[PDB]
This record gives sequence, structure tokens and C-alpha cells, in this order.
Amino acid sequence: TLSISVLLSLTVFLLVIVELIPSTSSAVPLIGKYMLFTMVFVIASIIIT
Amino acid sequence: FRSQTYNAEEVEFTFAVDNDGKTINKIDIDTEAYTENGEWAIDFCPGV
Amino acid sequence: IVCHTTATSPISAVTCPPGENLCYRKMWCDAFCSSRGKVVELGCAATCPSKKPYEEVTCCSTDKCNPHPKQRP
Ligand SMILES: *[C@@H]1O[C@H](CO)[C@@H](O[C@@H]2O[C@H](CO)[C@@H](O[C@@H]3O[C@H](CO[C@H]4O[C@H](CO[C@H]5O[C@H](CO)[C@@H](O)[C@H](O)[C@@H]5O)[C@@H](O)[C@H](O[C@H]5O[C@H](CO)[C@@H](O)[C@H](O)[C@@H]5O)[C@@H]4O)[C@@H](O)[C@H](O[C@H]4O[C@H](CO)[C@@H](O)[C@H](O)[C@@H]4O)[C@@H]3O)[C@H](O)[C@H]2NC(C)=O)[C@H](O)[C@H]1NC(C)=O
Repeated sequence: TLSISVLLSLTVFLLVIVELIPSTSSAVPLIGKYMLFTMVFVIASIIIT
Repeated sequence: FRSQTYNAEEVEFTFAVDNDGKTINKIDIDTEAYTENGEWAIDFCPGV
Repeated sequence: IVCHTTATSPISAVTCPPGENLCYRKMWCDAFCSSRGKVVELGCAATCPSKKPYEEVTCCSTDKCNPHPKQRP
């Protein structure tokens, strides 16, 4: 429950983030790299749990 | 592209000729100054 | 050596600064190649200048070997 609800909150904040960060495709933004890192970290924590 | 006013028997289009004598039947690009778009790349641009 | 240079207006022949000898001419197209032809750059360098993928660079050590395309050596 904890892990999946954290994942849900992170998905909602990603829905927030897409309003703020640029949609450029030339290169991965540093903030975008950090967001992907956080998402993969959550997913790995869920798998390990 | 077309002439808004004149028909084919009044105005007739042809492609420009490069300084080397070759017809430029394509969209020209300043390869030394053009910058690709952040979302789309251009592969071909023929003209007819 | 003496090479033509585009640094001055109009193009003029200037002796290379000490340490450089090779004359070069670099030409590449831009948006105005429709009527004006390729850009022209003239100068002197200690070694054959680097070339971009779309830029043609010529290097020669002879005297007056880098004139403008519309002028004779
Ligand atoms: C952000 O991006 C922008 C662009 O997007 C970028 O801007 C560039 O900035 C750099 C430096 O930061 C600029 O480089 C300098 O350019 C100077 C201008 O040189 C041009 O104009 C000269 C005209 O003045 C002489 O010539 C005329 C007739 O020619 C005469 O009447 C005048 O009296 C006067 O004598 C001209 O000489 C020069 O020509 C050179 O280059 C051309 C190639 O274009 C070549 O054909 C020539 O043979 C000749 O080499 C050119 O047209 C320039 O003076 C300056 O010189 C420094 O370096 C040279 C060594 O190369 C030293 O000898 C000299 O003492 C100086 O230290 C230097 O080259 C560049 O031009 C800008 N370009 C643009 C497009 O804006 C910013 O930098 C970027 N920001 C950051 C933070 O990086």
C-alpha cells in the first residue's frame, strides 16, 4: 500500500511536472533525468518489496 | 505555390538554376547556418 | 609567404605572421548560394586549417595560390 500509493503520488506529480518542464526532444533534461531516476527507483523498490 | 491571378498561359514557373548549372528542384537549406528543430528532422525535400 | 586575406576590406595580399606559412582558401555554401555562390574565406595558417563536413578547404604553399575565384593568380 505504501509503495504503490507513493508511486501514484509520483505519477500525479509527473502530471504536474509536464506542465512545467520543456517538451524538447533534442536531449534529456537534467530534471528529466532526475525524474526518470526517481521513477525507476520507486519501481525497483516495489519489485524488491 | 501557385500564381493567384494568372493561368498557365500567362505565367509559367521554372526552377532556379544553381551556379554550377544544375536545376535546384528542391527546397534549399543553408547547411552552415540552419539548425534542426528540437522535435523534427528533415530527410528529403524534392520539388515538382 | 604572402597570402590573400579576407580580414581586410577589400581582399588584399598580406604577408603571413611569423610561425605561419601555408596559404589556404575555404569555401562553403549558405542560404545565398542561389545567386551569390559559395562563401569565400582567405587567410594564412601554420597548418592546413580544419574542415567542416560541409566546408571544402584547400591548402597550398606557392605564392599567390589563393586568389578569389573571379581573379587570376
Ligand atoms: C554566442 O554565440 C555567438 C554567435 O551565435 C558568438 O558570437 C561570436 O563571438 C566570437 C567571440 O566571442 C566572435 O569572434 C570574433 O569575431 C570578430 C569579428 O570578426 C569578423 O569581423 C572582422 C571585421 O573587422 C575587420 O574587418 C573589416 C573588413 O574585413 C575592416 O573594415 C575592419 O576595420 C576590421 O579590420 C573580420 O576581420 C573577421 O574576419 C575574420 O573571420 C572571417 C570568418 O568569418 C575570415 O574570413 C577572415 O579571414 C578573418 O579571419 C570577421 O568577419 C573578430 O574580430 C574576433 O577576432 C578575435 O580573434 C582573432 C583570431 O581569430 C584575433 O586575431 C583577434 O585579435 C580577436 O581576438 C573574433 O574572431 C565571432 O565572430 C562571433 N560570431 C557571431 C556569429 O556572432 C558568441 O561568442 C557566443 N557567446 C559565447 C559566450 O561564446
